Amino acid sequence: MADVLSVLRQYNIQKKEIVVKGDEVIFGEFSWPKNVKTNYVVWGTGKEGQPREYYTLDSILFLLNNVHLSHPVYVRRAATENIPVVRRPDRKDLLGYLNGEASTSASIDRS
Repeated sequence: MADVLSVLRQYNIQKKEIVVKGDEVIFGEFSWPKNVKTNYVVWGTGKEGQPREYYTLDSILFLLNNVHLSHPVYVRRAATENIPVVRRPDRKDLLGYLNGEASTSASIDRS
């Protein structure tokens, strides 16, 4: 298996069933907690030697499952659910990666 975000991308591209049970997100045999950190850097972080920060799986999955909402409505929904938001400058790039428009991102740190 690759990293969790790459697995999420694979499942999304194939439209394979993803199971959310409690705080687990399940991809076939594999499971991660909702709060696992992905390798996608949050816009605005990692400047001037300061730490990079990363979106959680929950944050990314919540965006993916709510792509039909306008970004402003999505921001409000995310607040209601207490799930951190994907920042607007990351939205198009992250969704394009998840949908297989791209196979990497300048925001993904992956050795």
